[PDB]
Amino acid sequence: ALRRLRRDWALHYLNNRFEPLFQRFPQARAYLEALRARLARYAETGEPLDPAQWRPNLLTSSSSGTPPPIVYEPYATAPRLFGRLDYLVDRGVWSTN
Amino acid sequence: IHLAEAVEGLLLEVNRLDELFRQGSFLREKTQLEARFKEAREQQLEALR
Amino acid sequence: REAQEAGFALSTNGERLELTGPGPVPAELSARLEEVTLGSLAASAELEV
Repeated sequence: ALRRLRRDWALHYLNNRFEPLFQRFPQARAYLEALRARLARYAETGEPLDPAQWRPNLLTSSSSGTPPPIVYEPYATAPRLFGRLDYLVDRGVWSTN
Repeated sequence: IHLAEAVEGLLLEVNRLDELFRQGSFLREKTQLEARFKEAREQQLEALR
Repeated sequence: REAQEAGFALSTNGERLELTGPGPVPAELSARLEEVTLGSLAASAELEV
């Protein structure tokens, strides 16, 4: 019950924090809510929130369309074309974010 | 980029949450909670006694 | 002081604190107790930082 109390208090607090963001980034509603659901969860379960599984991956900088994004890959390998999903080894165990 | 910085603020909000859980109002609510629970346990124990 | 107005002495065991007096402590004064102990923990951490 106290975990429920922490959770709903955190939710009441984070609602006023996320409403301006729901207005500002309406497309990110699915993401932000998810992020909120992870914050409130951290409030109750106390699981430390890793700021690398929840930081949006801005793949490439915004372009103005003038000039348009002109990408010449003289050396076209599947990683260099579609990007590669890097990994980390924790005690030799493969994991990524 | 604005979404990235907003998410940075949100990730910092964990400390705001923690400080909220140190606040007077939330702690009063929590103590009222476990106080109700403790007095209920005392009621049961005293009926048994 | 706010404990002694309620007829309680603030006993220290460490950074954790208890209250001395008759019967169970009021909910608000216990709330202030956990408040100051959590605030002392947080203040030590932010002293370090």
